[PDB]
Amino acid sequence: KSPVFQFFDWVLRGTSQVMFVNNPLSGILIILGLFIQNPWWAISGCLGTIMSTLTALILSQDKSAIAAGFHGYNGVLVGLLMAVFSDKGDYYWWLLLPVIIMSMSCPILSSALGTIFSKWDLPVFTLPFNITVTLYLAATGHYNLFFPTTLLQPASAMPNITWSEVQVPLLLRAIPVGIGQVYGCDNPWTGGIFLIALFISSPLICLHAAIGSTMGMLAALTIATPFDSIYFGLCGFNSTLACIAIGGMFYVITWQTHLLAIACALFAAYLGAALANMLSVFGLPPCTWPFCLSALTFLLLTTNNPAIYKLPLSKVTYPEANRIYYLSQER
Amino acid sequence: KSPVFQFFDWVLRGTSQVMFVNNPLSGILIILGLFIQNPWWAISGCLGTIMSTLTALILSQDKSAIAAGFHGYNGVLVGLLMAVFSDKGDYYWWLLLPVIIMSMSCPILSSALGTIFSKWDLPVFTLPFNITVTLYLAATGHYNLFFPTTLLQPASAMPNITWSEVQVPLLLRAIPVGIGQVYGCDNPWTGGIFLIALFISSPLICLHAAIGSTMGMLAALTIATPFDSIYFGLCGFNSTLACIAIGGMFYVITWQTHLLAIACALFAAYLGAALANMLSVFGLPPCTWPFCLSALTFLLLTTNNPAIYKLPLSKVTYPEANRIYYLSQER
Amino acid sequence: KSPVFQFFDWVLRGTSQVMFVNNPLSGILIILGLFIQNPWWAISGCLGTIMSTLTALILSQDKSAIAAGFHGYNGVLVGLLMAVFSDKGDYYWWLLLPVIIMSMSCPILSSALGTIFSKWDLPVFTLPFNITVTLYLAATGHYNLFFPTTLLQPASAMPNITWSEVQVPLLLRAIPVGIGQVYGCDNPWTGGIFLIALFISSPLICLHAAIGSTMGMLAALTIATPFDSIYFGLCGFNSTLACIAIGGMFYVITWQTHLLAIACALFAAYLGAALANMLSVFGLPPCTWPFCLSALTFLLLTTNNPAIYKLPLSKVTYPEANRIYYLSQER
Ligand SMILES: COc1cccc(/C=C2/SC(=N)NC2=O)c1OC
Ligand SMILES: COc1cccc(/C=C2/SC(=N)NC2=O)c1OC
Ligand SMILES: COc1cccc(/C=C2/SC(=N)NC2=O)c1OC
Ligand SMILES: COc1cccc(/C=C2/SC(=N)NC2=O)c1OC
Ligand SMILES: COc1cccc(/C=C2/SC(=N)NC2=O)c1OC
Ligand SMILES: COc1cccc(/C=C2/SC(=N)NC2=O)c1OC
Repeated sequence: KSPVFQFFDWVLRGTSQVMFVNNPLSGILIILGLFIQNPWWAISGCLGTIMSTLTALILSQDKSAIAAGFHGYNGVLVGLLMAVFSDKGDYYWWLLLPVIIMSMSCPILSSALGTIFSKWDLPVFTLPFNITVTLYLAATGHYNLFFPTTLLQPASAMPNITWSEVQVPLLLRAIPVGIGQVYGCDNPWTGGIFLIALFISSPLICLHAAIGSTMGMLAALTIATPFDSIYFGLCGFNSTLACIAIGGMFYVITWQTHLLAIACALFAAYLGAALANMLSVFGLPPCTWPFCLSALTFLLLTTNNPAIYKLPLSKVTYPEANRIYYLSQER
Repeated sequence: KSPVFQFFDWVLRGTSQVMFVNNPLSGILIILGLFIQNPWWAISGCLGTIMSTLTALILSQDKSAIAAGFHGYNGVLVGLLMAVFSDKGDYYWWLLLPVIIMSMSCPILSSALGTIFSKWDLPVFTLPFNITVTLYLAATGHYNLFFPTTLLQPASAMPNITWSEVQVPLLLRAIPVGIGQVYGCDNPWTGGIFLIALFISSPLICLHAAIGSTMGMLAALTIATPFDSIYFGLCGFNSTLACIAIGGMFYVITWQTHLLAIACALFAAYLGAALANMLSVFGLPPCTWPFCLSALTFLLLTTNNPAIYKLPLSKVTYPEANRIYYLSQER
Repeated sequence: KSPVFQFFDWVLRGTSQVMFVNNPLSGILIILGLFIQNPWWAISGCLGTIMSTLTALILSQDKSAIAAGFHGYNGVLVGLLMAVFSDKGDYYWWLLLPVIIMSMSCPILSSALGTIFSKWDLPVFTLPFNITVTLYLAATGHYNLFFPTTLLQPASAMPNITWSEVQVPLLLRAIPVGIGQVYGCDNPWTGGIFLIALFISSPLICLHAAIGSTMGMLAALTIATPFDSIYFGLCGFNSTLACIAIGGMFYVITWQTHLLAIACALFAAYLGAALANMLSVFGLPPCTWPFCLSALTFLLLTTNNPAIYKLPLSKVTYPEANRIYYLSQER
């Protein structure tokens, strides 16, 4: 095996580890979906992942958690969110420069947070992306002269929501859109590609992703969010990530854990609305902060009943194998 | 004993554990005070506590720390602050719905923060309420269409404070008002009810509450806060909570700890002014964040002199019994 | 030795420990530089340090880490930043009052954060100053009536940067200015005094300070910061502090650690721009938050290669002695 082939296998695993799925075929499907959405964003995300995992190599990280894509998944998101929020337009080639620098900052953060979380056997999640992208989008802002960003400002008037005009078909379509919005992509076709890409590896992740996107869609219909965000998918990427993380991966899948995951989707969606109203004061977007906060507060949660079992971090692979491992360890 | 009677004993203990006091008679007195202030807020707070402790049951928490009200005290505050900040008015029955949902989110947080703080033998304090109420009041905001909230905006002009017009009698009355404002209630009569309710169980908690409210009242007269907030009690609920927590409960009461508690009241009041000027940018209120921050930074504080002694968390009950325990353990 | 002489030796060590340098001669040189800049700020800073270390005495802290100035360095910064941001002008004597109170709050915080960081063998850094000065500048604000502060507001229009008019000599002079801006002083002469004061004790700290100030100067020329801040030194005090902390002090100096320090200067400068655009919403300045955050995330960072070695906290003195200790321990 040529080492360059091994490295590209690593980057493909990284580009799908965002969905907690470690499978290069799902990675290539997700890359295809990104290119379907907008080739510029796909190029930016691939550059972000390449530089992130390369920096992980240079810093001489643990070689075990790079063949799992553990250091690339924070790069694809940095690239995609850097290039979806740039006001200069498409193929503004200069944007590739900070996308490099910030991509070199994901392993560092991913290391540091790890040492903070090691005391509680808790995963670093998508916090490294949040810190880096918040750093960039606040460092530059909308009025910057080299890398301006799209303007986000707090609501200043009561939204005009008419429940006569709700389109249920579009509202339903908010499920695959919510799945795809994790990567920044809103096209329903890329959402379908993502759902298929998850379903190839493990059905439970796909099921919990669909349930999470739906659950967030519903949670933002209770606090009367404007319908444009519902159709566009902005209210269903924190929810889906939280649902996947809590449902069957970090907890052995069980009906108790299933209800816990749905509750986590609720908490994550409401926290997403909160942080979106708060972080829009600075002009920042809610870039996968709510998922991180809700998943952390749902994994640190302590219970008595034996059904709610938190797998040791090393053992995690995917929900089916997690359940198989737990059943084996019971014997 | 009928189990329903036991559960209502639990909820009464929870409705008074806000004042660090574990006594069902004080709970019933505080409930009476709430109903004296505004029956709508009392109903909302009782619903919040009921659902919070019920969720603690469902999550199968430690049955020991529910007969102490440990999971209800974060529900009464959520209900009261949800229903004091609702712009729709009194008896807007729909408000009971989110008050349920958020009340089901207090045990979860109270568990999670516990696992974060267990490494330092530090109590979770009122942080669960802060997170939940901040989440709600930022998720909805003042312009929301289903559950609007009262508008809070940063100061935009120099306040007009005339020291000729200070009314000392009202200013003095800011002490019981400051005691009552912990629950959101500002009527002086409910403040008196609260002071009596504390004094029934343990005099030291009442004394430190009065001292803390006074100390915050004074601390906000040094930075020239507008007098309306002073009379209304907004500058004396963080201070009183901090003074109670540091004075005789988590530290064995001693004159050294007494000065430490007064200093903590000072730090908490100034931090309250700071967070109120900062958190008002988003439209959020300073909902018992300053007390939490100051009490944490005063309990993590490390000293050499043997007088400043931090009780192990399990042993805490109330200041007099704390002192008795320390004297016994000295022998 | 008269005890008052010992105490003034302590305060002189504290006034230079800001630059991670423990040498009373450097302390007296830095005091001289402060008096060269503006005598009012020097008086305020000396009062801050005196009261901070005095409070550390009263709280009966560890007598070992007061002859190193460990409790005074958070007081000089509180005084200097309190008195550089006061809108009332120079020799507004009333300002000395809160400068006392807040100076009595630095040991407390410095203790508390220590107990938080002890689990990770990480230094408390300049976080105590940040918390206290942010608390003050948000508690009072620009519209306060007793202690108003200078107005800081977010950018509302695209800056007009012309690269024809860049003055390279001034731009180069931004290096000593960046060194001096740690203490709030911008005069190039006080920057030179500071560079000399560092170079007296250990050349590596001076070298890393110059490199850090330069590296931040460059990092803020990439995101197109207005040139006034570049000349004035606002973009080079987080960078220099981070470079000193990571370069040779907390890591045994090596070329690997040198590149790590330069990368930390980059991350700290970009984070400084970010926090300055964010914290200016409240009206707060970026008071040595970026350095703290970047240095923490660069010390918690975990590597495999043996060159990147993190000294146990107790052993740290200065980079040359650190390297000598590491070489001795290798044998
Ligand atoms: C063997 O190490 C591991 C195996 C599997 C998942 C994780 C944690 C996360 S969290 C996230 N958003 N992506 C991941 O990979 C992990 O790190 C502890
Ligand atoms: C104008 O509104 C927007 C435009 C574009 C992205 C977002 C939010 C996110 S966050 C994330 N991880 N992916 C997205 O698309 C948004 O919501 C603020
Ligand atoms: C036996 O367990 C306990 C007994 C007593 C007080 C506490 C802590 C707190 S903090 C607060 N605001 N309310 C409480 O009850 C506790 O939890 C550790
Ligand atoms: C318009 O000003 C206000 C109106 C109502 C409540 C508050 C603050 C609090 S915080 C708390 N735990 N109880 C209260 O009453 C306030 O201050 C911002
Ligand atoms: C022996 O104890 C020590 C000796 C030397 C440096 C430190 C840490 C810091 S961090 C900072 N900004 N100033 C300091 O002194 C320390 O505390 C752990
Ligand atoms: C109007 O702009 C400013 C005026 C004055 C100080 C600063 C920032 C800092 S932060 C620090 N530790 N020393 C300084 O000088 C600033 O930048 C916001």
